[PDB]
Amino acid sequence: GETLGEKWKARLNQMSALEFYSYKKSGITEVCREEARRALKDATGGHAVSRGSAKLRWLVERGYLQPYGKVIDLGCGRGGWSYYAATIRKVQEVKGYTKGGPGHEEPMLVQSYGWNIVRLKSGVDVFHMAAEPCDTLLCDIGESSSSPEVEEARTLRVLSMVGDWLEKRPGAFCIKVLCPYTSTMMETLERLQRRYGGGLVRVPLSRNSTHEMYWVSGAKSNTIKSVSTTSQLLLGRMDGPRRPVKYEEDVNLGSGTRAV
Ligand SMILES: C[n+]1cn([C@@H]2O[C@H](COP(=O)(O)OP(=O)(O)O)[C@@H](O)[C@H]2O)c2nc(N)[nH]c(=O)c21
Ligand SMILES: C[S@@+](CC[C@H](N)C(=O)[O-])C[C@H]1O[C@@H](n2cnc3c(N)ncnc32)[C@H](O)[C@@H]1O
Repeated sequence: GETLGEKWKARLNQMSALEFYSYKKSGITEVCREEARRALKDATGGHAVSRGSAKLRWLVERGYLQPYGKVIDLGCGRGGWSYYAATIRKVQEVKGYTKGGPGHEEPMLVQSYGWNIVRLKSGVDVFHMAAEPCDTLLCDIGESSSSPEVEEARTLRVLSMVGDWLEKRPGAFCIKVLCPYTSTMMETLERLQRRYGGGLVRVPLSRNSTHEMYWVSGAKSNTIKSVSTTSQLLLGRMDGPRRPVKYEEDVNLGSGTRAV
């Protein structure tokens, strides 16, 4: 039968443009980015290069993963996850890879704390990269589509690639799951959790217009329960008034080099 997430996606696509604009941020958590954006336009100051640092911070501060050692960041974009990881005491090296080029984000070079242990490489298609051993595996790849089947096909592609890296047995991981809400995806995620561990978490900084969840090494949740709970939350926010955004301070990543 049709899943709750599938019902959500269909209703999402039916919304008027004005309905959608309000729904997408209704009741979500958001970091204030005005200060960081203006500074990145005008390398110090501790500003995060994207709102991605705050998403990974949310997971790390709650114990959903504990980065350490050599960190590989697949789909690093501007570098928000890589620069956040470099501030963590147990992390020793961060290697980010991203496609870049026209139409896509290129790595930004900033001097937040630990910048000297970060290497971001653009021009790389991770689907044509040989997997390498690492201690912490991060991946934030998954482009939204109005078609749930396209989201499924894209997520299956990401997860097939990520499995090659997980075979090296990193002790910590955080993998974006763009589409967790179809029957095929739930079965796939259950099998992956049985093989590699971890569990799925919804980060409240995600907009209501995406069903993305993060498969993280420090969770133990049931696939069906965690996905359905997220679908119910997203469906419930489609009814009634616009709920206020919960704003928090953006992450300050400090400055300076690290001794290694
Ligand atoms: C611009 N837009 C996007 N969506 C839906 O919202 C999903 C995500 O839309 P997005 O958040 O604008 O893209 P992003 O995740 O890359 O930032 C899309 O795949 C569509 O299903 C939209 N849905 C409605 N009803 N109206 C819109 O204008 C609209
Ligand atoms: C959602 S962004 C991640 C944001 C990042 N975590 C941050 O905090 O700034 C994902 C990035 O993955 C990149 N990407 C998508 N497919 C890729 C591929 N096949 N190889 C390398 N990078 C890819 C995209 O270009 C995009 O910049």
